[PDB]
Amino acid sequence: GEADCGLRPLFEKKSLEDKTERELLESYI
Amino acid sequence: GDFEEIPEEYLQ
Amino acid sequence: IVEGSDAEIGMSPWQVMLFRKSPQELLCGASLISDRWVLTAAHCLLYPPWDKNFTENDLLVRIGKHSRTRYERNIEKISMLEKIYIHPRYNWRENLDRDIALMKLKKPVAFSDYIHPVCLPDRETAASLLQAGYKGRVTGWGNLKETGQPSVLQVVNLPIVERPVCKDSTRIRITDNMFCAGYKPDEGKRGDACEGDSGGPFVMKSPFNNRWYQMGIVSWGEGCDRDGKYGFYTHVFRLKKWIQKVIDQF
Ligand SMILES: N=C(N)c1ccc(CNC(=O)[C@@H]2CCCN2C(=O)[C@H](N)CC2CCCCC2)cc1
Ligand code: NA
Ligand code: NA
Repeated sequence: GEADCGLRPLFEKKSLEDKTERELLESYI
Repeated sequence: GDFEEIPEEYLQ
Repeated sequence: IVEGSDAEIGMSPWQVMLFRKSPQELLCGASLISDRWVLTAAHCLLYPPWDKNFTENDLLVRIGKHSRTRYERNIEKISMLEKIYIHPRYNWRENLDRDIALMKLKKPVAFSDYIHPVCLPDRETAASLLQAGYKGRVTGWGNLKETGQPSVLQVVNLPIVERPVCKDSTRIRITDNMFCAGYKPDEGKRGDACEGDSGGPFVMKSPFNNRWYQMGIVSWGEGCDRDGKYGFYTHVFRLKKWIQKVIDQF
């Protein structure tokens, strides 16, 4: 399902953050 | 096992 | 995965386990890229130095899993393979260059809270995010140490490493179809993929559109989590024209 790819039902789709994704974001400097 | 057997339908 | 942690439920819903039918055992990781296509490492399917050359009927894929060894009734889905496609220039003879393969499922898999595809990068997302120091995430059910196996899927976040450092860490010839990731000795933190994690995804969450993209495939390393060594990953974007040709044709 390309259109909906990469958006996890239990996380992005419900605007919930997993416990370590912020570590990735903080590295994108 | 180490693996739990999967249903036989998937091995037919 | 060495020095990782247990995944959250639904954290990596594109995770796939490549499973041998007989004897029943884990063979590799893999990833779901649509309802009918799975991406993995070529060496999961073909490695003549180890007498490995699987056919479609040898294998199953298990999608939606969390536990390594359990049959996750009402959650995981088990699919048979229609066809394997290995990159025609996959170099098993020397250095695992172009370590990539696709598997087409016999029937489409139903998506669920636990089963969902990852995106493949466009050129600009790849150029923006494939930079030294930027972190991706690797997942798998492989070994917890070089020299044992997890109850549930493991996850570790690791920084991409500068290409000269990757090259200078090994005697293997590194190509543009590879990148390496891991912490340096002086950085303190640790972690790596390991045997059994082969074929699984290295993903990055785009800060532009908040989607997960698969930038790498777990390919090779020399031991696991050694100081001064790094994990090597197939560079998915560099091989995407091949991916698209296969999916368009077949
Ligand atoms: N620490 C890692 N991040 C890691 C380690 C192993 C894996 C699983 N992958 C393998 O077993 C592959 C398959 C074939 C051998 N191999 C290795 O990795 C050889 N050890 C080196 C080859 C030896 C052949 C020349 C290239 C270099 C995946 C990730
Ligand atoms: Na070198
Ligand atoms: Na290391």
